[PDB]
Amino acid sequence: MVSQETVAHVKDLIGQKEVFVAAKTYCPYCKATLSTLFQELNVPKSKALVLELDEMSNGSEIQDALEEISGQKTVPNVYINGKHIGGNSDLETLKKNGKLAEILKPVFQ
Repeated sequence: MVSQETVAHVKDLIGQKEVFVAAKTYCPYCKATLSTLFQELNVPKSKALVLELDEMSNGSEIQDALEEISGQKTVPNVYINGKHIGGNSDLETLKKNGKLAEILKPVFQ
């Protein structure tokens, strides 16, 4: 599957920035999620780490580690403040809930 070291490293990647997105290119909802965060909600890009897994030689193991970490198998896979948000549908739910703006409030502080 994936090693504990890969899992740790991917967790480390996740917690480096206020907003983490594991995405792929040619991924409609990855684009949606990135646009929501960065264009609609003006999340500072300097406060985000966006990985494009299919642009990375280790993208596949990162994805497996992400699944080991959350059980989520799909991209985009969003963490905010090191905590799992989920995919685009979750993000949209939180966006609509108003909960996302609360969740993001620190990213702007």
